[PDB]
Amino acid sequence: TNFRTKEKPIIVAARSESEPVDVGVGAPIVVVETTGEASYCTIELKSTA
Amino acid sequence: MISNNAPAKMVLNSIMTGYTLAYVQHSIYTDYDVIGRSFWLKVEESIDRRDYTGVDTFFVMINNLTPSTSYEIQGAFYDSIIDSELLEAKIGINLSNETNFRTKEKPIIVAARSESEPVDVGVGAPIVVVETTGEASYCTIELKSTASEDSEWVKYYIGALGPTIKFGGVPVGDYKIRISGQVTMPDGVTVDSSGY
Amino acid sequence: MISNNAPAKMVLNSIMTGYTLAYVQHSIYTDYDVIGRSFWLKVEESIDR
Repeated sequence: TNFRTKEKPIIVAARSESEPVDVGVGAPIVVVETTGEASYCTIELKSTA
Repeated sequence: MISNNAPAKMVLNSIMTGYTLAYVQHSIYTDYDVIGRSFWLKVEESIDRRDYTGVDTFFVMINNLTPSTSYEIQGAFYDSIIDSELLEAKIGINLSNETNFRTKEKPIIVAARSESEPVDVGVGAPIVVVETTGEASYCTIELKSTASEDSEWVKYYIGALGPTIKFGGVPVGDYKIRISGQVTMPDGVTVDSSGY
Repeated sequence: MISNNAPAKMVLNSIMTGYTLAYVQHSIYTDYDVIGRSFWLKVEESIDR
């Protein structure tokens, strides 16, 4: 029998974009492109400041 | 006489129902002469006889089931001596107790709308509120813009299925909405879908 | 001779693959003299027993 192991989810591309609202600036939303295999993923961020 | 007693009364351990595929668990067997397994699924009045020679697995897979439909199931184990004619006659076998169940409902979009909270300074981000009914382990919802026919079904919410669905981030415009259901059988490798 | 026939052909019921751990399901056994289970995983050319 032939099979294949799961792929580790890795961060391919990531960016944050805020929708331009007429009155001010909308809340930014981080858009991340990832590849891999996982039942569920946990993403954490650490400030570099 | 040859010690070919009737097989011991088989009891359905557990059953899982999906859209068209279903998980059925059956008890163990002890007679050495038993070589095959037979099952009787009764919908409305007619009964379908599904037979499987494999006995090494404590569970069987059932397909070709109409979603959102109730069924009655029976099963039995047959030896080499008992033929198929007696199987239709159901003579000389220990029939399992009849069990009733129902297939899962395909998640469909009942009502859908998008509302933006009115903030004092400007207009808040709109949130799409969708009313849906059906059964699914988790649901994936994609939207395709109607302004351009080349628009793709952009992902907007993936998660558990619920009658009340709220999500934002949708740009202002005209779009189509479609839903897809997904159910995974306890093996974790077999997954049932309700389509789009 | 001693009725030590070869064990019945074992069929892999189901297999699940992860990152490094994997689930493998195997069929039942009937011979009384069988005492152990062996497996052969072949990656590329080499096979691990």
